[PDB]
Order: sequence, then C-alpha cells, then structure tokens
Amino acid sequence: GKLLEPKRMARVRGWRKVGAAIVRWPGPILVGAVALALVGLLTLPGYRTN
Amino acid sequence: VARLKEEIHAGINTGIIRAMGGSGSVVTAAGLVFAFTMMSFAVSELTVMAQVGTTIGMGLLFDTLIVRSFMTPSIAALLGKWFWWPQVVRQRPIPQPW
Amino acid sequence: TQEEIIAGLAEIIEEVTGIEPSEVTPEKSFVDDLDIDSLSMVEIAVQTEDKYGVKIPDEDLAGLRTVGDVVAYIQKL
Repeated sequence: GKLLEPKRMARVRGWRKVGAAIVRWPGPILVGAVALALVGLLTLPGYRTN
Repeated sequence: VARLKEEIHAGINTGIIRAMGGSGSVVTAAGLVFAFTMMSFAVSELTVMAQVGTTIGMGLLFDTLIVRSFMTPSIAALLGKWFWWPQVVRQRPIPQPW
Repeated sequence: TQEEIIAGLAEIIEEVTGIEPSEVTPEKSFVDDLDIDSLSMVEIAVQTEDKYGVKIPDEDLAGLRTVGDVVAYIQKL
C-alpha cells in the first residue's frame, strides 16, 4: 500500500544550500573547521588514566 | 565518497553540491540518531559506561557536524581535479549551447 | 536570443527550488516575489557557470535583482 512515502521535505534543500556555501568559499570554511579541530587537539597531550 | 564519485560527470562543483544535498542528510540523520542514543547513557549510575556513552556520543556529534559536513567536502572542492589522481578528470564539462 | 537565456535559467531554477518555467518572466524580482534567498542565488550562479560556462563574479550578484537584469547581464557579456 502507501506506507513508505516522503512528506514535508525540508532537508535536501538546506543541505544543497550548505553545499553551495561549501563549494564557493572553501578556504574560509576549511580554516574555520581546522581551527575548531585544533581547539580539540591541544587538550590531548595532558591526559592521565586510572 | 561513493556517492560523490557517482555524480562527478557534470562538473566537480555541481557534483559536490548534489552529493551533499543527496547524502549529507542521510549520513547526518544516522549519525545524530546513534550519537544521542549513546548520549542517553549519561544518566546511568555506573561511571565507566556513562563515560563510554558520552565519549562516543560527543565523538559522533563532532564527526558528523564539523569534520564530515564542512571539512572533507571543502578539501575536495579546494583540491579540485587533483582529488582523483591518478585518474584524469575535467573540472567542468564542455560548455553547452543555450 | 534573450528567450533562450530565459528558458535555460527557468530550467535551472526549477531544478533548484521547484518553480515552474512558465511562471518565470523578466518583469519580476527574485527575493520579494519568488522568495529566493542569497545562498540560493550562489546556487543558481554556480550551477549555471558550471553547466553553460558563464562566470558571474562574487560581489556582483547583489547588483542584480530581477530576471530581466540577469538576462541583460548575460547577453551584454
């Protein structure tokens, strides 16, 4: 019957928009993501176990 | 990567944006569902299993929302046609008449 | 030759957002009638540049607000 149907689609539109953003200006977005990654990484070397 | 490889023939920019619009939503849905199912272990009394649940949940949240949605497609788009070496690919097809 | 430009742009924007080509006319703007954002505008610009090989630079999309303006820009180049 009718059990697997799409309704109220609003995800692929937003993700195409973020695709447009990520293709046009890759430099700034890449550097921002790397910045967050470095914020994550710097805490690593000080790490103790119990 | 497989989905990206599928639709790279009509340029690389259009290919990246279509691969996003087509599979970013799916990967993000799966990642979020599993990440929060693993975050529900925080309220657990046992500390080891709460720690594991939180570690995995935060890991998947960071992976899905930043590393995989902004960082890898950005590297692909930046490197352009040298993302498929040693295969030879055109960065955009022959222009078509209006 | 403007009509073919309008046809191409109609097909592309129907692909993007889902507006039927018959509705698109050069006597109406983008944001206030079609409800077309700016990121959707870079969507249209990138896709048309990639498919038909016309480069519309950044910091020039905002300078055009109507379909007539877009076709004028394309056919002036």
